[PDB]
Amino acid sequence: RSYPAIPRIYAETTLNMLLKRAKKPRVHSIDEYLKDGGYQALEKALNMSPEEIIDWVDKSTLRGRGGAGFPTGKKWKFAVQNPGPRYFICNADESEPGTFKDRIIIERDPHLLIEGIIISSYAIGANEAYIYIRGEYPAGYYILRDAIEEAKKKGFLGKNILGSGFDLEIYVARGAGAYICGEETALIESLEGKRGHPRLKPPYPVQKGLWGKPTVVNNVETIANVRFIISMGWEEYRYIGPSDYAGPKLFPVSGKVKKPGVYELPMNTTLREVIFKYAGGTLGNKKVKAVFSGALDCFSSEELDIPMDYSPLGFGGTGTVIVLTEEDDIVEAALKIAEFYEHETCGQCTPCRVGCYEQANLLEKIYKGEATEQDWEGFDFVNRNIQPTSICGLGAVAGRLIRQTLEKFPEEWEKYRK
Amino acid sequence: EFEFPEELKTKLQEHINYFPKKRQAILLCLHEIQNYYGYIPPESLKPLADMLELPLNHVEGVVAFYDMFDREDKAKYRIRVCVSIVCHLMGTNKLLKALENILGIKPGEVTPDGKFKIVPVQCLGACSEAPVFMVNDDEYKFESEVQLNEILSRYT
Ligand SMILES: Cc1cc2nc3c(=O)[nH]c(=O)nc-3n(C[C@H](O)[C@H](O)[C@H](O)COP(=O)(O)O)c2cc1C
Ligand code: SF4
Ligand code: FES
Ligand code: NA
Ligand code: NA
Repeated sequence: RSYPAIPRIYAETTLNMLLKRAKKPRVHSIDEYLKDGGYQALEKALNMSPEEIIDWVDKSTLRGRGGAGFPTGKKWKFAVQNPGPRYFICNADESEPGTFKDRIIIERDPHLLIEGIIISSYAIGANEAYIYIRGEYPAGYYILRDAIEEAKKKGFLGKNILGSGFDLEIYVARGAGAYICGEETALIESLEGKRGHPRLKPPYPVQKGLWGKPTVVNNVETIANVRFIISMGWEEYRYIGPSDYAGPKLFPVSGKVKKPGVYELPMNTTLREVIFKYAGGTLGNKKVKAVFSGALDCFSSEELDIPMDYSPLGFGGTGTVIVLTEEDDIVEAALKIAEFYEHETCGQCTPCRVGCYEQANLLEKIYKGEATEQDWEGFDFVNRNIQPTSICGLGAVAGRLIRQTLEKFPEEWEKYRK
Repeated sequence: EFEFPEELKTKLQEHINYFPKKRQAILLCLHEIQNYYGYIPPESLKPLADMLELPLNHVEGVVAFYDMFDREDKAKYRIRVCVSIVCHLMGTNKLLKALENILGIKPGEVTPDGKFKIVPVQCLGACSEAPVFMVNDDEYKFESEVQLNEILSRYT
């Protein structure tokens, strides 16, 4: 059938793994996927014990691609120490500013994700899996529903999959406008038909998740690696990139670069290389002023030689790269980040609820030149006091990037105060 | 007193039958209702509540929480315009200006004929194609007023 219009995001790979098909901006259906050896990793996995699959995924060094970088195998191992039934959830909520890596897998190579979900589900003994996709990805939703039907018709889903005795259904759920539903516990609340309110952790979902049962939540990109780990083996997988932070990584690059798009690169690539070697440099060859790591971190032009890995001095996050150049007003950009958090706090925790609102309200006053001295002092205070009593990561980071701009670009902020 | 047309009721029932538990279908149902009416009618929620086997209060709370749903304005076509950092950098304001030039409305407004509503939204996850907008489910990069005018002419 036809799907809603999608802009054709540029995609480029040096590894030819996650973007082997998704480098071309169109839906690759099951016959095309099968041609390339699609679903053969699944067939292999079904001839392995769950324990063995968990072991390979552990030894691969795969880490969560949804922002927290938790080791995937270890997560699975934790889930299976708890009595079943268990649930598997694919997190396709991708709503962080700058971040558009997951959609190109969903929309162009859905079977890569589906194959990974089935293997992952088998590994943890889940017979019921979910994809939670943000509501603003309607094409991805319809594409996934159709791909799941294709997989059923070829016997990769349903009961007694390929004679293995393993049963699996994959349900596709849709979000409805809340960034917070990407937080794994709020996602589960939404799957249970409620508001997206994060739960106090611990317990972690792997102990008590959907309907209080052991639940593994993994990001789309994380899951898209599973086929490769089974296909190649963990040893060969670990030979991709540097041996500590191994494997392909997707980098959604936007803002003031000549070639904005998604880049599949190893994690020893530097930030400078991402911008200048791969993304074609800056618009107008203007000087880089800052890189926003989505809405999380702000790196200065003195920090471009860092690796795009999960190391302490590395870029980290989700590899989201928003490039600002010399003429971009840092305070204007900070206001946009404040506005995001204002719009997305769920309001459960008081300092988060009040702090996200006040941070944006006062920063807007500052930007417009209408801030009193008290407003300035209040802004500083609030920025530093969003995190207390927070039960999820949003409250913990709502002031982080903005504080970094205050520290790294004092001269520009001072201009607004004077 | 208010009742779903049978064709819509059929589709709501499909959603409710899709997940293991009925209440899991609440967002799919609300999307379906909004698609059908051009908004969420307040009167729709009690009947929906009954089908989901949920208290009305629960359904109301969910509609209020989730930003895609609109109980106030009917519109045939929602023009969702990204106002987050990357689109702002790359020209949200030019898109909005072009929209006002073509349609005569600003964010939050509906045209008098009820045809178009401009809806400011957070990052749509297409930042490389900034500035981004949607027309209902279709999504586009804004290039210019001439280009936008041609896109919008496809929605009648
Ligand atoms: C406010 C907030 C929003 C989040 N949004 C996403 C998201 O859109 N997608 C995602 O996979 N993880 C998101 N996460 C992280 C998830 O809670 C979780 O760590 C992740 O889905 C686990 O999968 P992974 O181990 O494969 O990364 C978010 C976390 C927070 C605190
Ligand atoms: S920290 Fe903020 S977003 Fe997270 S649960 Fe508390 S109020 Fe909600
Ligand atoms: S900032 Fe507009 S699509 Fe991401
Ligand atoms: Na072996
Ligand atoms: Na969402």
